[PDB]
Amino acid sequence: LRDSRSLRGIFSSFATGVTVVTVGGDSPHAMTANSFTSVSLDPPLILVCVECDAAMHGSLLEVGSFGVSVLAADQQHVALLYANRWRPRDPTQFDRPGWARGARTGAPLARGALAWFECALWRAYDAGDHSIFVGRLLTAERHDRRDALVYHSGQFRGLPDRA
Amino acid sequence: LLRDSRSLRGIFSSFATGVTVVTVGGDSPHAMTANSFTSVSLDPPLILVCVECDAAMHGSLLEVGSFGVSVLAADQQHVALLYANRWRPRDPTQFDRPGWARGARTGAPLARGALAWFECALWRAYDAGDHSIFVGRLLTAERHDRRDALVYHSGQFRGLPDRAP
Ligand SMILES: Cc1cc2nc3c(=O)[nH]c(=O)nc-3n(C[C@H](O)[C@H](O)[C@H](O)COP(=O)(O)OP(=O)(O)OC[C@H]3O[C@@H](n4cnc5c(N)ncnc54)[C@H](O)[C@@H]3O)c2cc1C
Ligand SMILES: Cc1cc2nc3c(=O)[nH]c(=O)nc-3n(C[C@H](O)[C@H](O)[C@H](O)COP(=O)(O)OP(=O)(O)OC[C@H]3O[C@@H](n4cnc5c(N)ncnc54)[C@H](O)[C@@H]3O)c2cc1C
Repeated sequence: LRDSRSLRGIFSSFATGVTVVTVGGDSPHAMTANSFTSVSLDPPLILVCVECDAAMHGSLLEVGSFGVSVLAADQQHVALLYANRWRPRDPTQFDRPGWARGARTGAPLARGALAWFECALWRAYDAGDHSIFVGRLLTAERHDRRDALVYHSGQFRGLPDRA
Repeated sequence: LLRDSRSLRGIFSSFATGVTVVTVGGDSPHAMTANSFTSVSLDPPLILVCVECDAAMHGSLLEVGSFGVSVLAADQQHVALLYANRWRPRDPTQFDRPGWARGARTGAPLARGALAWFECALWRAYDAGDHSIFVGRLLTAERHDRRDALVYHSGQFRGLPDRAP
């Protein structure tokens, strides 16, 4: 239980979709998250868990709102990039055609995603080495159903789906 | 459209998940199906689940203060359905049947054939609208044989192929 590689392994038995959480503002940023969870319908709430030592932890608190893009299976590379701590953190990357801007927050939203969310930060709860960020939905939108990106047993997987 | 439940649930459904059964032991053992299960922290080892305020498990979790979590394999769809059924028989005797083990630390039922088992002590229960977020500190955790996983996506149950090398 004290071993990270082992415990991460047990955790990996639970399959997930994959998202990219984003902020806009002066210093736009993006990161890959699979801790995304639908929480409540009234009021409409979701949550994500972000490492305390991660840059997005501070950005979320600074900006107070965020975007979420649920990734299709052909967006594995997007998932990989924004999980990469060594990545370019340059705001120019979000001006590329692969990004849309949320109508409500201006947060980057990944084109081709299965779905988009914009949220206002409702609360941030302590949770050990992570914090639980609860967002109240401002906008939400589902796109064409197609194969979904899935993360299971530490592997990226494609989940077939069609309307 | 955010005011419409079916519309919004449809959008939420675009995010695929595995499926668990959350359980308590004690005098009135109980179980419920949950896909809001999420790994939260490694130090200390924490997980969370989101449980409806009006759901019976909401009270059981608070009353008993510890719980089990079983991650379901693809051939356990019927388990997911059963313990998602509000009309289900609620006799505690069912958790004495052979498809269940009892967690050594919590006595919570754990489903045999599951991909993984967790036992947890309730750390905190946080308000979250019509749900509460229950954060559990792990007392035990154990991974079993890798095999096809139960996945819930687009409001459908799916099998996700998986096998040890
Ligand atoms: C499928 C997948 C799902 C994921 N889900 C989540 C999730 O739900 N929640 C979550 O928090 N993460 C998650 N991650 C990991 C996350 O995507 C990466 O950690 C990402 O790079 C974090 O972005 P960041 O800018 O917010 O934090 P970063 O600044 O990139 O920090 C990431 C970690 O690396 C350390 N670090 C980074 N750069 C340095 C540096 N120069 N020097 C010293 N230390 C450094 C940090 O201390 C931190 O612990 C996931 C990754 C994958 C592949
Ligand atoms: C893949 C899947 C994933 C799921 N994930 C979650 C999750 O993460 N969190 C969660 O909370 N649920 C989740 N559910 C639903 C949950 O499993 C069911 O609601 C289950 O019945 C709850 O069990 P319970 O005894 O704890 O609550 P219950 O007592 O069964 O109540 C469940 C709901 O039904 C109502 N209800 C039941 N009986 C009555 C009654 N006599 N009179 C009036 N109202 C009644 C309650 O108002 C309540 O809203 C999921 C279901 C599925 C199929």
